[PDB]
Amino acid sequence: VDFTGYWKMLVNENFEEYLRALDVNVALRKIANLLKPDKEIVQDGDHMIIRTLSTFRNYIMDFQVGKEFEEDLTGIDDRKCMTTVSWDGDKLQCVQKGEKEGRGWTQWIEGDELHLEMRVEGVVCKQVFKKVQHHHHHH
Ligand SMILES: CC1=C(/C=C/C(C)=C/C=C/C(C)=C/CO)C(C)(C)CCC1
Repeated sequence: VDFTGYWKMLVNENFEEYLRALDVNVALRKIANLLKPDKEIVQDGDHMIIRTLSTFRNYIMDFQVGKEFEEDLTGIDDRKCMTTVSWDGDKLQCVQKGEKEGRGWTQWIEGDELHLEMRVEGVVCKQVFKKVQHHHHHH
């Protein structure tokens, strides 16, 4: 699988409960729930960049698959985790070790869809994005 591309959000299921389990404050949850971020992904060998792009703020991941790293979640819940993203067949599995139990996510492709299941403390949020071709500049 190659995740490289630009992807536009189609659905975002149960995001409020995911953010509440991360202790994101009420005012920021109100803002965040309205956002429909894009994903811009570049898979360059095992060097993976996943840019979560929104009109409010972006969240940038930039890591090596298979190598644990210190993930700085400033702008989300302002925690840090020891995070590992690994291949599991055609799926990408992420474990975010830290204060919250069961924190991580799974990402995969079906057809023209990027599927992303985010988890923390037994809460499940499911996002689906559609592959798109009209690009625009971002930071
Ligand atoms: C709460 C919050 C946000 C949440 C971002 C999230 C939850 C990003 C998850 C990224 C993953 C799981 C990438 C793998 O594709 C953004 C920054 C949009 C805007 C500010 C408030």
